[PDB]
Amino acid sequence: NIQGITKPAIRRLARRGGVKRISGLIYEETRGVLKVFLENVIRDAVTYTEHAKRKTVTAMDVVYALKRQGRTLYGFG
Amino acid sequence: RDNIQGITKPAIRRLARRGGVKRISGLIYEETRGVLKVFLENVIRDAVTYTEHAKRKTVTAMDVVYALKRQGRTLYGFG
Amino acid sequence: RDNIQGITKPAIRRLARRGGVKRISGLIYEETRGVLKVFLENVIRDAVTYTEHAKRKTVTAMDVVYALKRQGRTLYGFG
Amino acid sequence: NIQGITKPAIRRLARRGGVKRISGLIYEETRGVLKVFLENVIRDAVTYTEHAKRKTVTAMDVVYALKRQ
Amino acid sequence: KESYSIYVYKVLKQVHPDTGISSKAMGIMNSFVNDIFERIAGEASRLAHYNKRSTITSREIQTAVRLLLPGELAKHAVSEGTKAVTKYTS
Amino acid sequence: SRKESYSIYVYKVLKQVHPDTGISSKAMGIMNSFVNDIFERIAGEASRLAHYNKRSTITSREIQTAVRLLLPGELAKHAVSEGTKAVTKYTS
Amino acid sequence: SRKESYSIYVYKVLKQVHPDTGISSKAMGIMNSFVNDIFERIAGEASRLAHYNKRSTITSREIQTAVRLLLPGELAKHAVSEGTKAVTKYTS
Amino acid sequence: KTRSSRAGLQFPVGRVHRLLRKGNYSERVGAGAPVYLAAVLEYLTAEILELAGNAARDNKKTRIIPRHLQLAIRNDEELNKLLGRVTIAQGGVLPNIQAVLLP
Amino acid sequence: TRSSRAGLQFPVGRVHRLLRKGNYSERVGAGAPVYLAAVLEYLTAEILELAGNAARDNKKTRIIPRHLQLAIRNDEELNKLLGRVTIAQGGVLPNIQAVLLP
Amino acid sequence: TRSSRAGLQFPVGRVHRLLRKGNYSERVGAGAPVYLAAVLEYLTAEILELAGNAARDNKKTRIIPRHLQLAIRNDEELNKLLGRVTIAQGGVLPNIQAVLLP
Amino acid sequence: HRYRPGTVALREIRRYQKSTELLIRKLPFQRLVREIAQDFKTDLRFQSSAVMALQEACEAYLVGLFEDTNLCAIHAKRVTIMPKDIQLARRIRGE
Amino acid sequence: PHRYRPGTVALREIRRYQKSTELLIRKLPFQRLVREIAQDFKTDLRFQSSAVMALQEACEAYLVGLFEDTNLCAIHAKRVTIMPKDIQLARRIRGER
Amino acid sequence: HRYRPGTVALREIRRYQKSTELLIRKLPFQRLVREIAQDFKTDLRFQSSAVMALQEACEAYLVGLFEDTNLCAIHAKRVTIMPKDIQLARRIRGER
Amino acid sequence: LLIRKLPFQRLVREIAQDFKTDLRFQSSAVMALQEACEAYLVGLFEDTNLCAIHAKRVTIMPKDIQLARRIRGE
DNA sequence: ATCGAGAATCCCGGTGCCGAGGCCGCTCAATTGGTCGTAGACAGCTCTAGCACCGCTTAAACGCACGTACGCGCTGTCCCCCGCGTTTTAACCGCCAAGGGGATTACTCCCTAGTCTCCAGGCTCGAGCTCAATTGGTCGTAGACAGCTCTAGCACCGCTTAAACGCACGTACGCGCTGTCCCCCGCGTTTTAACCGCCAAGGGGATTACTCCCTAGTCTCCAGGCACGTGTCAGATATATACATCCGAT
DNA sequence: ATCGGATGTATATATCTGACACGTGCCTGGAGACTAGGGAGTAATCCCCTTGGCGGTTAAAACGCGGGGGACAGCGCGTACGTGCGTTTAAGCGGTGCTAGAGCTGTCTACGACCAATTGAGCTCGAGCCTGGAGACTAGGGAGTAATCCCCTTGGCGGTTAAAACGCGGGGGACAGCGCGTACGTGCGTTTAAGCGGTGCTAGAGCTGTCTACGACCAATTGAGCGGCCTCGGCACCGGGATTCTCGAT
Repeated sequence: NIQGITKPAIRRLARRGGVKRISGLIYEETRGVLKVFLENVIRDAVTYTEHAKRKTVTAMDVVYALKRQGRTLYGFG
Repeated sequence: RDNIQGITKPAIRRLARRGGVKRISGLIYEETRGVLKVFLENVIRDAVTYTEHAKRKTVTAMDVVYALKRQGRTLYGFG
Repeated sequence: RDNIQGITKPAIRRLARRGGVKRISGLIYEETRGVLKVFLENVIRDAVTYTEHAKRKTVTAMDVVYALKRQGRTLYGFG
Repeated sequence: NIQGITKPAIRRLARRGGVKRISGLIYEETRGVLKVFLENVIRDAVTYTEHAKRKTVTAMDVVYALKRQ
Repeated sequence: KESYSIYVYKVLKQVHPDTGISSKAMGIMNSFVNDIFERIAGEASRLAHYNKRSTITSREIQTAVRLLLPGELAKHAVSEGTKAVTKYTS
Repeated sequence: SRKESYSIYVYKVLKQVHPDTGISSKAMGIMNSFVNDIFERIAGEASRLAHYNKRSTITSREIQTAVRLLLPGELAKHAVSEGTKAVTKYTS
Repeated sequence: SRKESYSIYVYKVLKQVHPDTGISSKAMGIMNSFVNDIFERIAGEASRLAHYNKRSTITSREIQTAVRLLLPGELAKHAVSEGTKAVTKYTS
Repeated sequence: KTRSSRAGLQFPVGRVHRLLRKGNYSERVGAGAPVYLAAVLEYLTAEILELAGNAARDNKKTRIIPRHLQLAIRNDEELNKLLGRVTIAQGGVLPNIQAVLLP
Repeated sequence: TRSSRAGLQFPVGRVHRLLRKGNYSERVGAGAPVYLAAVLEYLTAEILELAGNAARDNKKTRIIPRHLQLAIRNDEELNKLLGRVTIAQGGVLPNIQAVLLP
Repeated sequence: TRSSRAGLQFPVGRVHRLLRKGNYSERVGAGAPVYLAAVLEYLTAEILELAGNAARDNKKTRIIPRHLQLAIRNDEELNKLLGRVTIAQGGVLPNIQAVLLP
Repeated sequence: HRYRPGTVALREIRRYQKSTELLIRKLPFQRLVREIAQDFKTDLRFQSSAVMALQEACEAYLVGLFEDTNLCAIHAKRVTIMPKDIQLARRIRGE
Repeated sequence: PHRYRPGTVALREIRRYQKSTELLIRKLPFQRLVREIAQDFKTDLRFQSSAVMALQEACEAYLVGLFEDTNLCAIHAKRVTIMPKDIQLARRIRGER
Repeated sequence: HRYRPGTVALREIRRYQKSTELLIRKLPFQRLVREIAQDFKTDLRFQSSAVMALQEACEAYLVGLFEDTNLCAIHAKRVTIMPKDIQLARRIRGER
Repeated sequence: LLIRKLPFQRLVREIAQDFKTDLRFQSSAVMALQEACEAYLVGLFEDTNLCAIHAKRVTIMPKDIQLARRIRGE
């Protein structure tokens, strides 16, 4: 499923970051980085769901995970 | 006065050596001093704030530890 | 190539005449050429630096005037 | 006061300059040259002092005078 | 379910009478207010604990504001807090 | 002038893990700072957990979840193992 | 393509000093070079003077002192006299 | 007569006080603390809304949207410092191209 | 004592008191301070174990801050846990980037 | 115009603009471009006076570079001021060392 | 007609820095999120807004990391970002 | 006379100071700096000795880490000499600027 | 008829100190200038007035140098300028 | 330094007095003037020596100084 | 050294024309008329560093013969080499072209903003409700004062390790060239995500009983902290040990 | 890359010494039973409602292939800067001693926040509009990419003033030699700058507190440079006058 994060999507993300030229090897590297990030956040998020004895990951779980990882997200309170 | 100059060139070299730096541009030293001064200000401001909140006239080690903790540079060993 | 030889013997004689010189050793001419070449190099080098700083490919009169000024040989009339 | 720049002092200066023999008439000429130099340098130094609205000529004024000459 | 929507909107009408605000922007403003609330209240709590005090007073709030807000924001926030407490007390 | 610390417990653990090794005062101070730091992290996260779930009690469940959030990987698994064993021994 | 110069002002001065005398284009170029050269010298010295005295403004005093440094003897005295008369007339 | 009205505020002093009592911050809360705190939150809300409104007006929009919040926050050095580790949803980023990338 | 009932060395009673007085919640369960004390004890034991190992590698019988820094930074998970922590009098790990060597 | 207010022919405004845009100082006094314009005008007038004199001595009505060179080099203070200056197409003053004559 | 290499790149940079729309396709991102979640807890479901939150977080993180990567590329007097740039940026960030 | 080549003594010093733990800034000048900076915020302050030592530990740990990152940036640019732009990149990526 | 050595020399001095025309041939100097510039950067072009400026500067420099050389020659009670005179002039000027 | 301090100072003060009244001098200002004067004179004597050797002499004479100063542009 | 007599040459009398120069239109843009805060600037006051102004002193630098040998100067020539007429060869030049790419402008294309039109999204008036304002008693937390001994601050000084400054200099950084991969742009084909609709049911949220787990009050006696004395490991000191690096040679 | 000598780091080491962490003793406060009260966590239980699912359509984006220009990474070379060391200062520091301000600890006590009702009051949701906004379409514009056309190069065909060279003879460059004026190392007398010191003091630099001069921002304006059109002292030129030089002269 990691291959679903397509090359043009990563290019667009890089464009928003102001990048003008992109090595061919960036894409696979970026995918790896993304997976790690998601794992970490999701690991905390799902943990919160489990403490509450729920089976549905909520927006608050993800926001809380991001906050406790120092990546506080505004707008989904 | 001008106490930032007490952070001498050989001291900055030694700090860089501990950081693994082999060669140092001549402009680094003054640059480093500025950076260091900024850092100290940020810490000391908070430290003095705690001192002022406690209605004390002596900055304690705990004021500094708290300033560092709240600036994300938690320091161990002076509690 | 070897255009330095274009600073001819009669030309050097004419320049010496304007300087008030009446008699000229046979060895002066080659010596003068060397001196002139050094002078030109020093001026032209500086001129080209200005041209290069301006990212232009044509050396202008102002480049030369600036080179002469910064070499202490300010020239009037070509501004 | 120009005569306070004595004959042996000028001789010592010439020795440091590598001069082996010195005409007797050299000394007065050197004194004159020195005097001219001093006038020019001091004129500039004092000019700077007056601009700064000071009454004491400083070492930096002199250094600046020397630089501009 | 509580929110700051009406208070944010009142402030907006004070500063820009003919300007509105989108739902997403209001949600972001509520998140913002909650964030700054948590930061200031938490720092005030630590100040009180650090000094073996059981009461959070306006002084703890003010010191926390001085610690958390940079420069000009800190000066105006302290000024607003002081003005507000003086107006409230009388 | 009574000042409490964890010094004796750190020393007892040290004697458990390295019977003939000592420790300097500076190192003991650093260990005390460490224990207090981790105490604050776990207790604070557990408090937040209880608040988040509209619970007024911090139980071993909040402690365990806080440990899982705060500790990395195998450290988290071992800490959870120690905590569970300790709570089960205590209840009996 | 507009290139500014001092030609008309130099020519006005020429008509003041020599009413029936003209000036060649080459000579006009030398006069323009002259004015630009002295401008740079005086302005630069005034800037240095202001810097030396930790002043950020060039006023008639720095210009005047620079003039005294740059011009010889009677030329300096005459230039200073002209400048003072001009500044005092301007102020009134 | 409400406490916010006596304090000259728009933010709810009573609600902030209740949130302080129930937020497990201290056993007791002084009467002046929620007024001061409410005043600080109101000041910051007014400042952010001021800049965001300005950005909206530059964009000929009558409603502040998240984009204007990001412009307001990132274009103010001290607000950007306060919210340095905050993600504004649907905010995007500031327009910025490094000079070395330009022709 | 509750620590003895739980088989621990760290003071369960003391941790419980600090929980009551740290204003974390209105109520605290009976099992919470036992678990917390056990986790704190385990982490202390792990750091002291690694530091002792380092101390013996250096032929020293007394643990000093340097051994604590070596123990923490040379273990990936402790280094992660203490990523933003300064160990006073700890120094740094010996490490020179390969390209600078002759 | 400011030149007219000062009774001058050289352009005070132009000198002021050139001072502002030459990056010489952050601020420029109101009297500085007036003073500078007056000095530049005086020196210009002195050289043109002498060059005109030389031109008339040569029964010429137009000043050419030769007259400028003659004017500058025969006047001690102008020669000092322009000691390191080349007047294009100026030539030199006629001068033969006495020892060179028959 | 053909634009020179970089002109359209700059146009795209301006375009995407001007706008705010999400840049990863919804369905593959959701699929990835569910795949990763499955390796932590079985039988999980997700609120729509939870996935949108995760997506906002991922793209904000990547855009910031790519900003730093670009600064790292320029630091080495290059204009092309490479994997070593990403690894340095992540090392200095403490990741 | 004997002479070590450029870099040998630098490396020796790196090994020496990474092996040891003593503070690298002189005690008294740092103390004077700290007192000056504090005095420009509030007059007549005193300091506990351990407070100044804490500030010194914090400053040196911060600088050594910053210099590590600076070195990584230098090596990244195929240089061996750290330069101001290296410090600025390291601090920009750290989020200090 | 034959003029004695020096009479025509003196006449030439008077002639060229009276006039102002440039004394080096334009085009050979131009080749020299282009050669020297090309040994710094290939394929350079020159403005016409740039070459004339370099030529004016060079001739003014040389006339002054020959004046100083003459003073050094006269100092040594000679009337013929020689290389050591040029070298003395340039040493005292600070060019060497 | 090769000139005696105090007579040099007396000379400096006399010359300064003819430009501005009531002037005082810093010690380091006089030391600066002395360093400058001695450097100038030694260099001028170097050039004088070159002029003397040019004329196949070993004794420097006033005409040597005057030639050196003319070529320097003084 | 200067008298004359003849001659190449520079300067004066008078002239063609002539191209650079003096004079006029214009537009437009640098120049200037008011205006506002704003910080840079002027003005006063201190006071002490350091400048000044002099009373011995003394010792080394300065000054007066001195005579005396060294270098300046002044001719006397020999030989070299350099000015001057003359001619001839030729590269400088008059004047014209030529391509010779290079060049700021004009043809051409999609991009970004302008303008205008029908809606998804919130504004506005009307009722139930948990929460917010009152105030009394109260019980305790904090504000304030007295005292102390703890410790932070100020000052002298040996000596010495460290810091500061100068000399090579060679390992380094920075810049120009260039071979070449390699990634940007464009377009045609294929998925595959977006959209819209409809349903399912499994899990989140509200409701009510209760009982087990947490708290409240309080005595104690035992674990834990404050000293305390001390004996073992750390710091130190010269041995001397083998490990690193520099400088020739295979 | 390997191998020795020669110095030059650290590492191991036996010996000595001293500081401090550990076992011990003592004190006091708090952790643990202990009981009862009450309050929230469990457990259904019930509803509803939100995202899996599927299905179908559709249409916009990801792939892939290709073209081709442009950044990467050596490679080499210039120059020049931090280093290593040596030598000479400079303040750190550990000591030692004084000395007084504040952290702390304790006591006392008016201030104030917490419950407890108690009212009622602002928020919040529902129903009912609606009116700026998204965007749909479209038109001017900003851009490059060539592209015809002027600004600095490069033949060319001689024309032709001048350089190369002879050579030819005549005027210096330099060596010899000599004659003599004159600096200079010695010697002895002197006399004054350096040094120290002691006292009296004008202003340099700093601190402070107001004060006004201009960098802009509009906003309106005439002086002049580009461009073009008459116009005249000057440049080249011829004729002639008056000269500067070279014999001829002792």
